[PDB]
Amino acid sequence: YNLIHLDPRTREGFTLLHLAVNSNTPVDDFHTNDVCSFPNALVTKLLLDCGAEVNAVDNEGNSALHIIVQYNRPISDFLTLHSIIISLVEAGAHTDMTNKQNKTPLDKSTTGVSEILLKTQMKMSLKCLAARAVRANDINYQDQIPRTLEEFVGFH
Amino acid sequence: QEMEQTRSAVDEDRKMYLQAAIVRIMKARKVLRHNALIQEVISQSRARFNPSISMIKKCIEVLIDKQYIERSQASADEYSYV
Amino acid sequence: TSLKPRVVDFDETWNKLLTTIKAVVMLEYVERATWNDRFSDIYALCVAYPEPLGERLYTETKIFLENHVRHLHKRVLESEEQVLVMYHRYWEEYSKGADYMDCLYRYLNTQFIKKPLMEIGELALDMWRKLMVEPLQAILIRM
Amino acid sequence: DVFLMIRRHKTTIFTDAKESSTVFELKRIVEGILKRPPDEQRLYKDDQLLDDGKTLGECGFTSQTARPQAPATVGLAFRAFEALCIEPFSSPPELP
Amino acid sequence: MYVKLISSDGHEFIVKREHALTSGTIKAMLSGPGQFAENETNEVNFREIPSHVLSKVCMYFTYKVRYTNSSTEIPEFPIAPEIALELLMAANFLDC
Amino acid sequence: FEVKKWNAVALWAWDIVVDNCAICRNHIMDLCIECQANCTVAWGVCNHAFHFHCISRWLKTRQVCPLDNREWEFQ
Amino acid sequence: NQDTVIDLGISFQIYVLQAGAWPLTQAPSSTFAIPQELEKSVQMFELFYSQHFSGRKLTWLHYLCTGEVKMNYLGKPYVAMVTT
Ligand SMILES: [Zn+2]
Ligand SMILES: [Zn+2]
Ligand SMILES: [Zn+2]
Repeated sequence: YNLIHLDPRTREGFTLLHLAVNSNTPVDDFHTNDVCSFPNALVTKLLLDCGAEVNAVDNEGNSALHIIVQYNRPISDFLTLHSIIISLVEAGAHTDMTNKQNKTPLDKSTTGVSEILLKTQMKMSLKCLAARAVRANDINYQDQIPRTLEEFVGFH
Repeated sequence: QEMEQTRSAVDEDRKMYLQAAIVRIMKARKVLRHNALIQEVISQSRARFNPSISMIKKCIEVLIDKQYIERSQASADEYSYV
Repeated sequence: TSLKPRVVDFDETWNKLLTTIKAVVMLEYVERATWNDRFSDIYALCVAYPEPLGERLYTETKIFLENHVRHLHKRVLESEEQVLVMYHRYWEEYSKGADYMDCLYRYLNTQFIKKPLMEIGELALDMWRKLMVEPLQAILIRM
Repeated sequence: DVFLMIRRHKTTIFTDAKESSTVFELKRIVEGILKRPPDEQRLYKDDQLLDDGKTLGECGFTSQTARPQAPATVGLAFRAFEALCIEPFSSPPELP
Repeated sequence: MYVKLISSDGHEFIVKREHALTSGTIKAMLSGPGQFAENETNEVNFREIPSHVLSKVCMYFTYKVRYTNSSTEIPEFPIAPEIALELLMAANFLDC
Repeated sequence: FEVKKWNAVALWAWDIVVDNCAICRNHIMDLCIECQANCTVAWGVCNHAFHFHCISRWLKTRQVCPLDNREWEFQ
Repeated sequence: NQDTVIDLGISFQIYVLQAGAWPLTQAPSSTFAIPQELEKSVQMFELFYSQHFSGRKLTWLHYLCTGEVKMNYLGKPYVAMVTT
C-alpha cells in the first residue's frame, strides 16, 4: 500500500499494476524467470485490494485492462487471463476506456477469448453509450457538461 | 458393458501416456537404442500401469508415422527425432 | 431549464435545501414534488460554474447536522427523567433521517465524496456518534 | 417478445407483451395501469384502428420491428372516441 | 409496479418499477418521502430533462432490462446525434 | 403437473469453443506431449485450435487439417 | 437479492461439477427437453452462474438428477420421487 500510494510509473507510464498484467514485463533471466511469471493473477489481485488505481492510464493511454486483453496466450493461460479480467472489472475497472488512439479494450483485444471474457464482464450503462455517441459524433462538449463528466467523455 | 468401456478407456489412456513418455525420453536423450528405450519407458511408468511390451512397441511404431521419433539410418534398432 | 451547469445562487438554493432536509431528518412531511425538486437542487449545487459547489454543500450539510444533533442532545439532557425514551425516539427519527439524507444526497456521495471524505449517511451517523451518544454516554450506560 | 410505446396525448406508456397474444391483453394492461374502464381504450396505430380480438403480432408490428430500443408507437384515445392529438416530443437543440 | 416519470415538458412516461429502478437517482427518489405518494403510480417529477431525453432513458431502461443477461449479443442502442450531450447529462443525473 | 422440490447436477466447463488438441489428444490448458518436459495455441480458419508444436509438426508433414480435408491457414 | 421477487416454486439444490475431473459425459444423444415447471429454475441458475462464475458454460446432466413429483391425476397417494 505504501508503495502503490506513491504512484510509481515507469518511463513508458506503466503503473505498478500495468506491469503485473503485462506479458512484456522484463523478468530477469536468472532464477526469477521460473517463479516470477507476468501477467500474474495473484499479484494483480494483491495490488488491487492493496489500493491500486485500477483506472490508471499509460502514457500511451492504455488502462490496466487494455493490456491484459492483449494477452497473446489466452487458451494456454486462461486461468491467469480469466482471473485478472474478473479482478479488474469487479475491482472498479471501467471496461469502455479509450486510449489516445480512441480504442476500447474490446477494440484493443487481439484475441477472441479476451473479447468473450470482457463481453461477459461488460456492464452496460447509458452514461457510457451517451459518452460514446458524444465522442464518436465529435460533439463539442467543453463548457456544456459537468466538469467531472468532462473527464468521463475524455476517456471515451 | 460399462466395465468394459472403463477397461478400454484405461487402455487408450495407457497408449497416450506411453507415447508421451516415449517423446519425453527421446527429447531428454535425442538418441537411444530399442533395448534401452523399452526399459526406460517401463521404468518411468511404474507408479502407474505396468506396460506390456507389445503396447510400448506399438506406440513407438505409431509415433514413427507421426514423426515424433524416427529410426536412424544406421539401423532400425537406433532411434532419433525429427 | 435543463441539466447544463448553471450559475446558481448558493444562498437561496441552500436555504430551500435546509428547509427540506430539516423536515426530512425530523421525519416531518415534505411534498413528493418538493423532494424530487431538491434532487435537482442537489445536482445543480454539485455541478454549478465557475466552481463546483460540492465541498461548500458538504460543509454546510455537516454544520446543519452538527447543529441538529446538538439541539437533540440539549433537549434530551433537558428531559433528564426520560433521557432513555427521548434517546430512543430521536434515534429512530435521526436514523430514518440519515437514511433519507443519504438517499437525497446520492449525487454528492457518488460523484464528489467518493471521487478523503465520508458519505452523508455515514456523516450523519458519525455526527450522532460524536455529538449525541458519546457526550451523554455515561447517562445512557447507567440507565 | 414485443415492446410497445403506447401514447395518449402526454401520457406515454412502455409495455412488454408477447407476440402470441391478443390486443385484449394490451387493453387490460393499459386499463390496469391507467385506472380506466376496459372498453374506452381505442388504439390508433398509424391512424388505422385494429380489431379487438386479433393478435397484435398480425396488427402490423413484429418482434423484429418493435424492439426495446425503438418501441412502436400505439396512439390511444378515450370516450368522452376522442380525436387523436398525440403531442410530439420536445424539439432537440439544433445540431451537434 | 408502474412508476410515472413526468418530464419538464409535461410528458408523463409510465414504465415498470423494475425497469426504472436500474437508475440510482430514481431508486433514491422512490426511497424516502418520495415513496409516500402511493396511489399505485409512484410518480417522479423531472423538472430538468426534456421529453425526448426522458423517452430515451425510458427506452434504455427497457433495453437494459431486456438485454441484461447478454446470452448471445446485445444490439446497438440508437443514440441520435442531436440527443447526445443531452442524454449524457440525463444519464449522469439518473446514474444509469 | 408440477415439481415440489428438485435436485440437479451440472457439468461446468470453460466457455471456449475448442476442447482438446486432436493431435496429442491432450487438453489445451496443459502442455503438448512434445512440450510436457523441457506453450502457445495455434488457431485455424475452420475453427480448429491445436497446440503450436503439434500444428508445426503436422504442417511439416502435410498441409491438411487433422479432422477434415481443408488447407491449413494461420490466424 | 434480485430486484424483482423471484418465485422459483422449487427448493433448487444443484451439484456444479468440473467437466474434466468427473468421469461423467453426455454420451447419449438424447434431446431431452427441460420441464417447463423447472425451466424457470434452470434459467435462473444459468443467469446466476453467468453473473457470478462467469466464463463457464453448463452442460446439464439430465440422467443423473432426481426430484419429487406431484400426482394431481393419479389420486394423490402421498408423494413419490424419480429421475427427470
Ligand atoms: Zn508445447
Ligand atoms: Zn497437442
Ligand atoms: Zn481444420
